[PDB]
This record gives sequence, C-alpha cells and structure tokens, in this order.
Amino acid sequence: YEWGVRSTRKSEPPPLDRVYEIPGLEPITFAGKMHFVPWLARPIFPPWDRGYKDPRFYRSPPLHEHPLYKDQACYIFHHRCRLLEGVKQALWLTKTKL
Amino acid sequence: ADRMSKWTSKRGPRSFRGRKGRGAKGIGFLTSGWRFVQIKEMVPEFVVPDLTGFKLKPYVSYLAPESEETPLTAAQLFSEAVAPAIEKDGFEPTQEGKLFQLYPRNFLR
Amino acid sequence: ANFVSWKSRTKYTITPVKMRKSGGRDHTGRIRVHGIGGGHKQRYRMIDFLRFRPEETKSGPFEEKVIQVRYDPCRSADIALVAGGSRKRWIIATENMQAGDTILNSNHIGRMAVAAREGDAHPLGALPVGTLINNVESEPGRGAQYIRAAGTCGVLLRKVNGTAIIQLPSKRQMQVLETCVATVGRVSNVDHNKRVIGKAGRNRWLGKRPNSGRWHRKGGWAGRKIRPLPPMKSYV
Amino acid sequence: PLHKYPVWLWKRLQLREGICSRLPGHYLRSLEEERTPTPVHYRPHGAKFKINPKNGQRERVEDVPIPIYFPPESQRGLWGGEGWILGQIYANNDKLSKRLKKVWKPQLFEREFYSEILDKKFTVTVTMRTLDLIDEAYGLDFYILKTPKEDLCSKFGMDLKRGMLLRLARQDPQLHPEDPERRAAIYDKYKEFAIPEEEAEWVGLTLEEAIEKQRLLEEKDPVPLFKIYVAELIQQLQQQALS
Amino acid sequence: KARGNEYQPSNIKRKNKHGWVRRLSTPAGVQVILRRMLKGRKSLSH
Amino acid sequence: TVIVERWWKVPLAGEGRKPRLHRRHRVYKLVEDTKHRPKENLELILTQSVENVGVRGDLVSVKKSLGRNRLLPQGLAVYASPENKKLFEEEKLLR
Amino acid sequence: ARNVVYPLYRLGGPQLRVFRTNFFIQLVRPGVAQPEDTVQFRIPMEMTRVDLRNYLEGIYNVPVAAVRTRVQHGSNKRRDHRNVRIKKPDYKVAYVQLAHGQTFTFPDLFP
RNA sequence: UCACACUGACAAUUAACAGCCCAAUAUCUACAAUCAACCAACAAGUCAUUAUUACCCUCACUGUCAACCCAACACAGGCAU
RNA sequence: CCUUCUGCAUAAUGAAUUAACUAGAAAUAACUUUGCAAGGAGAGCCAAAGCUAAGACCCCCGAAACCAGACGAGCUACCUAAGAACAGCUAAGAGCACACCCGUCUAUGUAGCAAAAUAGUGGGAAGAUUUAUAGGUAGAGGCGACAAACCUACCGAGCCUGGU
RNA sequence: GCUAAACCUAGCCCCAAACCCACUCCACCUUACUACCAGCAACCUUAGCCAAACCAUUUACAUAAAGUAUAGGCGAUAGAAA
Ligand SMILES: [Mg+2]
Ligand SMILES: [Mg+2]
Ligand SMILES: [Mg+2]
Ligand SMILES: [Mg+2]
Ligand SMILES: [Mg+2]
Ligand SMILES: [Mg+2]
Ligand SMILES: [Mg+2]
Ligand SMILES: [Mg+2]
Ligand SMILES: [Mg+2]
Ligand SMILES: [Mg+2]
Ligand SMILES: [Mg+2]
Ligand SMILES: [Mg+2]
Ligand SMILES: [Mg+2]
Ligand SMILES: [Mg+2]
Ligand SMILES: [Mg+2]
Ligand SMILES: [Mg+2]
Ligand SMILES: [Mg+2]
Ligand SMILES: [Mg+2]
Ligand SMILES: [Mg+2]
Repeated sequence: YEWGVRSTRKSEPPPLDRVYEIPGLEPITFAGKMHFVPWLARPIFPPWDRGYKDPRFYRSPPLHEHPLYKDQACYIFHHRCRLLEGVKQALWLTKTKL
Repeated sequence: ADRMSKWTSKRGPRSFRGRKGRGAKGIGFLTSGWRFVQIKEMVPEFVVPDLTGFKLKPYVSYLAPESEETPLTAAQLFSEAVAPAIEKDGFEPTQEGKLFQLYPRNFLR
Repeated sequence: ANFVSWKSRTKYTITPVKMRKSGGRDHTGRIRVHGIGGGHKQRYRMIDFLRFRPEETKSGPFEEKVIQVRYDPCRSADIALVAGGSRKRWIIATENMQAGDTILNSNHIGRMAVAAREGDAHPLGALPVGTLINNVESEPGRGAQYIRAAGTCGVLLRKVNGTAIIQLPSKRQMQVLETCVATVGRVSNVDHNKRVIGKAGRNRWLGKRPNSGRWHRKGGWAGRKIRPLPPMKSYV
Repeated sequence: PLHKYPVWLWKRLQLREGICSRLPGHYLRSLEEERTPTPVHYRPHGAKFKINPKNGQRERVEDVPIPIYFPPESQRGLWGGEGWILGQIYANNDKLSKRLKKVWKPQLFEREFYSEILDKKFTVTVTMRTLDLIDEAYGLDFYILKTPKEDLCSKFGMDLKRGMLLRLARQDPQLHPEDPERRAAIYDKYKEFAIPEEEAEWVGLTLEEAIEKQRLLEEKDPVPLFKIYVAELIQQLQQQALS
Repeated sequence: KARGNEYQPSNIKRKNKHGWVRRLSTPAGVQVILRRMLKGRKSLSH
Repeated sequence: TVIVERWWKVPLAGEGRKPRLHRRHRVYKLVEDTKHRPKENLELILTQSVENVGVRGDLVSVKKSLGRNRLLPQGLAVYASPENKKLFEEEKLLR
Repeated sequence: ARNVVYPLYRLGGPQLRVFRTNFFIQLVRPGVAQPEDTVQFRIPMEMTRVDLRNYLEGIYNVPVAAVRTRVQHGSNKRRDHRNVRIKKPDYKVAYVQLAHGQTFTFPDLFP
C-alpha cells in the first residue's frame, strides 16, 4: 500500500513538444513573448537562481550539504517526547535505581 | 446591489474591506502574528532644498516680452552641447550599473 | 466542481488524520451511490495492512508488543496499535488480543509446521492444515485485502506445489502463493452481526441516509437464485 | 451600409497589411496555393465523363472530397491522409428507414521508425495507410520529402520535413566524425529536392509561427540617436573639409 | 410563508458567482462580456 | 482508410468553384474498406541469409508484418527500389 | 508623487528619493471643536501617514509628532434630469498634532 | 410645498475593535468534551513540535455617521451572536 | 353597432371618450388600348396572327412548444469544513414548559399590512433538531425520509438569445 | 377659460465611393478599475419549427441556359453545369 494518491500529488506535466526531438533546429516557441500562448511550441526554461539572499524568501540547502552533518543519527529528547513504556524506559536510558 | 457604484473599500464585508483598500502605495510588508514592519528605504524621502536667497517668485510680471515656443528635443540638446564634439576633431552605452537609469524608471519624477 | 480528496498524506503518520466526509459525491458533484451522508465527524487512522515490513537497516524477523486496543469508526472491527522496534504502526486487532501480548512477525518458510498463536503471522508455507486465518494478501508484497471485517475468518484447505487454496468466508476457494504473509485467528469485535441498532438515530450517526421512497417493482432478480459455488480463481 | 471588401477576403487583407506583408514570398506563395489533396475516403472518377445509365448520354462528373476532421492526435502523429469521418447512415441501407449519425474512426498503432537524415528513432502512432504509403515510397525519409503539405495533414511530419531539408541544405555533421563516406553517400541518396537554407526555414511553419519568426528576426534594439547625431556631425565635418 | 423575500444579500457570493475572474475562467463569461460590450452597457460585470 | 460513398449525388458547382454541401450529402455509405482485403506480399531485397525464407542477394515476397518488424528495422532487408537494384545486380555479377 | 509608478526596492537598494512633488494638501477649520494643538488636513487618495509627515517636516518644517488619518465618503444622493447619481470626490482627512505645545489657532479670514 | 424625512453648501467617523500573515530541509501530534476529580459510556472525538540554514529594517492600509437590511413603499412579513 | 349565425338591445363575442399608429403584397393563365407584323422583342424567348407592355386579384393580432448556447443551490432538496443555540421543573432519539423550528382550527381580507398577513387554540424544543459563513450537485437534467414535489413569486418540467 | 393640442433641430433609414477605431497621468485578469514573489487552459456533422393537411424520407438560409437534365414513402420540394 503506497500512501499518496495520484490526485493529491503534484500533477504530472504535459508531454514535451514533438519539435524538440528533431536534431537540431530552433523550435519556434513563445519565449519571445511574455505571456502564455496556446499555439506554437512550449520552451524549456532553465533553473532560475536568485542572486541576492532575501530573508523573507530564502531557501535552505538539502540535508546532503550542512556544516556538521553526521552519519551517526543521534536521538534527542525534549519535553514533547512522549515515552511509550514509562518509567522503565527512563531507568534504562539513565542507568539508575528506582 | 448597484452596478454603477465604483467598487471601493466601502462595499465588501470585513474580509474584503481589510484586504482591499485605496491606491496609497504600501510601505513595508507584514510578517509574524500581525506585526507590520516599516522599511525606511521604501519610505518616500522628500529632498527639499534651501529657499534662502531665491530671487524667483511664483508669479511673472506683465512687463516681460513675448517669445515663440521652441520645443526642446534631442537635436537641439546635441547642437547646444556640440563644443567638445567639434573640439575633439561623454556617452554611456550600457546603464545597467547606473543609479539613475534612463529607460528603466528607477527614480521617481 | 471543486472536489479535492482529503487522502493527502505520503508519510505514514500515527495521529488520526482529519477525515473529510463525502456524502456520495464524486469529483463532479453528482450522487452515484445513495444512502451516504449526514453522520458524525470521524478521524481516520493510517492502518498498516502490510503485516511484514522490516524497518530501516533491518531484514530478519522481529517481535512485537501490544499496547492498547482502540475502536475504529471507519470499519466494523476494532483496531489495536502495536509497537515494533523503533517505530509504531496501526494494525487490525485479533480475537483475545489483550494489552501487553507478544506478536511474532516472521517470513521464513520452515520445513515443518509452526504452532502459531492467536495474533502472530507466518507465511502459508509454515501453517498447519485447517487453520483460521485473516488479512490474506493477493500477491507477494501486495498487502492485506481479503478477510478484514469483524469476526470474518477463512480456514486453510490444502497446499498444492508452491500455492495454497484459501477458503474465504464466502465459501469461495482462492489460490494464493505460499510465499505470501497472512495473519492467523479471527478478527476481534465478536458478536457484531447481533448488534441491534435499536433506533434510526445510530443509523444516521453512522452516516447512512434513508432509502428512497420510490416503490420499485420487484422484477426477475428478486427471486431466490440457488446458485452453486463459483470456480477457484488463482493469481499465478 | 455595405463592406468595401467581402468577408472571405479579410484573411488576404490582413496578410497583405503589415507584419504579414514583410514575410518572404516563397512561404506566402505556398500558403496561397491551397491545392486539392489525393482522394482517401472515396474512389475518384476515371475521366470527366462517364455516360450515366438510363439515358444514353454523356455528362460531366467531378469528385468532391470529404470534409474530414483532423483531431489533435492526428497533428501530433504522422497520419497518411485519413481522419475522422463524421457522416450518417440509414438503418438497413435504405432511405425508407431511420436516419442516424455515425463517427467513423481510423486504425492507430505504435511502431518504430529510423531516419537516415536525422539518425534518431521515433515512436509515432502510425496507421495502416501511412505504412502502405511509406512502403510504396521506399524509405520513410523519401515519403516525407515527396509528400507536399496538404496531403500530409499533420504538424509533426511537416516539422520532420523541415528538419530534413535544413540538414540537407546546411550539410552539417549528422553522424559525427569517423564516418565521412557514409555521410556523403546518405547525402547523395537524396540529391533531389535540395531546398536552400533560406527557404527551408519557412517550410511547414504556421501563420502564427511565421509571424513570431519574422518578429524575432528583425527584433534587435532601437539604435540610440546619439550615434546618428555623431555620424551626421562627422559627415558634415568631412563635407566642410572637402570644400 | 412570505416568499416575497427571494433575495439574500451577500457580496462574497455575488463576486464569486458573477465575478470577472469566474467569467473569464470559461468562454461563457468571455462571450457574455463581449455581448455586453457590443450592446453598449456601462457595467459589464459585478 | 475507409472507402465511403456519398448519397443523393452532387449537383456540380462549375469548374473553379467549391460545391456547397448540405446535411443531406453528409449521409455517406460504407462501400468498402482497406481491411478485409486479400493482403499483398511486398518485395524486399534481403541482405543476409536468415532462415529458408530468402537468400543473400536474392529477392522474395515476405509478409508485410515480418518485413516491417524483423527485416526492415534490423537492417536485414532493403526496399524494392530501382536505386539499390542496380547496385545489387552489379554485386551479383561481380560474384 | 501621485499617479506615478514607484520603483521596486529589492533588498540592497538605495533610498527612494522623491523629486518634484506632485500631490498637494490643504488644511481646513475644524467643525466639531478640536483640541488646542491638532491641525486638520485634506490628504489626497494617493498618500499615507509617514509620507505626509515627511512632506510637512521637509517643506513646512512643522514639528509633527503624531498623525491620525481617515477616509471620508462624499454624498452620492444627487440626481440630475437624467436620473444619474453624482458621486462626490472622496478625499482623505488627517489630524496632525504639533509638538512643544506650539498651540496653532485657526485665524479668521474675510473680516 | 395630516401638517412643516424635499432641494444647493457646510463635516463628522480618526484605532488600540477584526482583518491585511507566518522562508525553507527533513521528523515528532494514541490515552476526548460533558465543573473532569469518582462512576458512566458510544455518535470514537474541536485547539500542541523538533536541530539547522538566513534574519535584530518595526506601528503603514481597510469600516468606525445615521431613524440603516431583504419584500414595488415610511409594509402588522423574515433575520444570528 | 360588428358576427360567429336559419336568427340578437336581446339576458351572445367586443367596446368611457379624443390623439396618432394599425390590418390585401407577388405567379401561370386571362381583360386591355398602344408599336410592329409572318414575324415580334435591346442577343437568349414565342410563333397554323402573334409578340412586346402599362394597369388590374391574393391582410393583421392571438397559443400550447422543442432545438444550440449562456444563469441559476444568495428562497427551496442533498452533500462538504469550521462555529453558535436550547431557561426551568419531574427524572431513556423520557414528559411539561422559555427563546426558537413547523402551522391541525376558529374569525378578518382576497387590489388585504401581506402576489400567503393578524390574536388564541397547537406538534417538537439534548436531537433523525434549528441556524450564521463559504464551496459543490442544473433541464436529452440535479435533488427527493416519493409531495412524479422543489430548482429566485406561474415547473408533469424555468428564464433570455436565433430558428418565432 | 382651466386643464390641454401647433411649431424643426437633434437624429435616423436606403445607396455611391472608400477597407475604420483602439498610450493626458495611473490600475485593468485576485474580490478588473488592487504596485511588489515558485505552475492543466481552443482545434468536434448545428439542431429544430415549418411544408407534404399527420410524419417517421425530404425541406434553401449580372442576364439567359432553366426551373431543362436529375433526386425525391419518384410528392411535397430540391436543383445545377457544358
Ligand atoms: Mg431497506
Ligand atoms: Mg418503499
Ligand atoms: Mg456557368
Ligand atoms: Mg456605531
Ligand atoms: Mg411584497
Ligand atoms: Mg366594421
Ligand atoms: Mg346558436
Ligand atoms: Mg338590458
Ligand atoms: Mg349584448
Ligand atoms: Mg366568439
Ligand atoms: Mg362565444
Ligand atoms: Mg364588458
Ligand atoms: Mg419534450
Ligand atoms: Mg445551500
Ligand atoms: Mg424528547
Ligand atoms: Mg414535547
Ligand atoms: Mg405515490
Ligand atoms: Mg408567437
Ligand atoms: Mg406539416
């Protein structure tokens, strides 16, 4: 059972125009215009990257790039960590008598 | 429910009134739990010069002479600023790194 | 025709996901099934039908332990969250499954039979002949689909080569592979069919609108059809 | 009041108006041609006269084409000359029965092909008539090059033809180095046709595509007037020095 | 009962049903606005 | 394709004029079809000895299905064209 | 300025300078008995509070400390022979409060 | 000019009342409300984070009137907290 | 007075008056005096006295209704998400009873306050109940605890555009 | 004599010729008349009333040839070309 549902996930983009599979001319796309066009072909824009850094719109890097990314996954504990067993788990994690 | 009244900020309910408004040009943005931050850079700073010693007045006298109108264009400006062009025998090609750009209205009036 | 399915949750979460009722409406807005709508709000819990599924950096078998037995409003049979290893997963509860019990989850097809308890699960290749089972899968690694209601339980008939014929509760034979996993015993929540409704209040609370008022004239399909058992359908 | 020009001439009026007037001539001629295609869903008549029965006399007869219908699937793939026939039929082939409509559909498949000009495999939805025409015309490239534009009825085929023509004109490397003799032989195999590069760039393009190409060609940026004034001043100085 | 009050006032529902955006979202509203403009009405949408 | 015939005939619209059809003319009739017909065996010049269906250089009439599936795509056969025919004849004569 | 496209300040941009002021303003006499310091103004429909404060402090050099603006709607119940309503120009009102206890009293005109 | 809310000009309402909203990478949300502490259940339920990256420019905008809405009206008709 | 009518002031249709608007328009074949004549007519058409041609016959309003396209859940039926409502008394889809939902009868009116109202007598009022906000289900259909009822005051199947 | 009728200029229709309009300032696709931030958008025989006393076949939206050949439960009607 795969949880996700195709309708909820991101809709698959349409198939690329058959004009780009011809090696190799300049497909007349609507890139010259600054608005969607029904006729003509669809271009392939490059991945735009913002030059300056905006705190209100800043994207963080992935987990594969970090200053102190360690391989040994350490399990932290905070007030929200609701244990399952109870006092025995805390006694085992602390190594103390009750 | 009239169709002639201009849709403004005095028609819609609470949400519409709060979202809509007049063309007053916002200053800053809104973040956190209703905490509007004002950006001093976006605030319009009026550069007012000193009027001391200004011998001009907002009204002209009637004893002034009448002269024809001369629409100032690029040709007239080039003809007026032709001294160095003739002495050679001052132009920017790209103004991307310029503060007061011409074609892209980066300034205000 | 705005109709977005609430089933939007890739990560298997344990918290009750907010269930947005439908009322018999499709993506367009027209009713295709009468008798659905107007009920009490519920919260669906992501059930882990796939019994066998090791966690990270794991492969071999692993034991389990029962914590509590709660009720599920989305079905007739109750549920019971079971924790195994460094994670938890909601699963269907079996009869006589009290809190704190130990559930064994293995997949090695032993040479001989294995005396399975009233909660553990083993491949059909290690189950004695004639044993009630439930939550049978269709294909290897597919997931439990057959025999999942309250009280339902199919008995094992016989094994032929690397296959096994399962007698579903509907007196229908189904040939399933021997490498497939399936629980044992009967589902919890016994004596459910005898649960008298009592009043239409509970029926409406469950989310079932009253039947239509049209006097449908009984045609030929209304007569009793003493049909025989259907042929055995295999999946090989 | 009345209109100065008919209603079926506004297309030509707009074509000859402005931006469409700057378009080349080789493309406008092909656009204005509009010749009849080859019969498909009907058998053509042998001669103009067949001598109808009943009365032993001759009478001129013509073959009218079927209105046909080209869905987007046809334009996406390579279809011979068939399409969607939205006709009507009687009950038992008799006018004394009931009249009912019918939407005939063509047979589609999904076969692979190989073009020696572009050197790339494509998975187009080819039909039976298209395969028969290809077999009759030997290779697929020859079939695409011999077919005009109206009988092809599809955009992908026209794009393939334009690409093949551009490759034949520019004579660019289509098989990478280490294969000069093979490339020369492949180029000589299609000695016919050979449309220039200037004309092959406007083959198969639609009206909007042609307009976009013409707009992007002469786009550029406005020349500053300062350069023009400097040139005029230099010319005036040269004229004054010459005299 | 008194059925003379068939109109319930509401700006949100009005703007959502007979809105310029909802009209242009489909060719129906486009044709409606085109007809209203050809006729010469002062108010095209709500 | 599907060969369909018209009904009610056309009243003829001069020479250089388009005939204004009508709904009565839209009613067609299925007279024949490209399918349900005795298929033909096209000619293909094989370039390799594959089974007893042909010989290296010799031409045969192989079915369209096989000729288009296993012979043409795999480059094991060539279309019966007058261009390569002369080359094949010269090669056979040289042998 | 009013009816003028404003620039798009990204993050590291310069200060937005305003040269040649377009919009105008005009004070009026209070008609509901205001305190002995507040001064009313008719802010146009294209001007904010800080904008008016800066404009005043720059041109008139009035020690402005607190301002409170609001929108006023003009009466639209006025029809002509054609039965066409006349919408009055809607203008924004302000109430600037001076500092240092200057106490600005509205002088009487047309004695 | 029942009788004198009908014309042209005059200006209030000032927000602190509610909206105008949360930059991302991945991971934690099972022990109902019903004074919730005994009992007692079924219709199984209405409110919560984690380490990091980057950020310390801050109080602008919308309504603040009235005898008021929807029914041809100044209508014994309908309107929730 | 008009006329359906064997037959109307009849106690049968119609009408208070004046204003302007409003209701007979074309063919093949005939009547016809003109011009010419075995030819006539400004090509083509007719001809065992015809051809050419002006003039001259043949109205208006009134239905039931579908087709393609837009508008419809802001009143009404159903569904969806998040909220609100239910005093008090005797003690379970318990009983009476406030606010509220619905309307079995009496009497006023049918141009009435109201194209569905007024006072009392009434059923429910801790649940299958009512309701504030928004979204979805629309005619060859939707909905329906079925009234073949409702879908913006007339729905056995709406309105407007063109075919009317 | 009170209430009431009398005034042509505005303007329009039928034709000839000619192919007409679309940036003073700002907004205009979200709740158009809103300055400021990470998604799929079109290529589909028109039908029907009516006529044939009903209708299921069928029915139209320069001149001459000629309403001739033809189609038409061979009928209402349709209908050219050389
Ligand atoms: Mg039943
Ligand atoms: Mg029944
Ligand atoms: Mg002709
Ligand atoms: Mg108030
Ligand atoms: Mg009323
Ligand atoms: Mg008379
Ligand atoms: Mg009688
Ligand atoms: Mg009498
Ligand atoms: Mg009488
Ligand atoms: Mg009568
Ligand atoms: Mg009568
Ligand atoms: Mg009378
Ligand atoms: Mg009907
Ligand atoms: Mg509703
Ligand atoms: Mg009760
Ligand atoms: Mg009661
Ligand atoms: Mg009944
Ligand atoms: Mg009528
Ligand atoms: Mg008829």
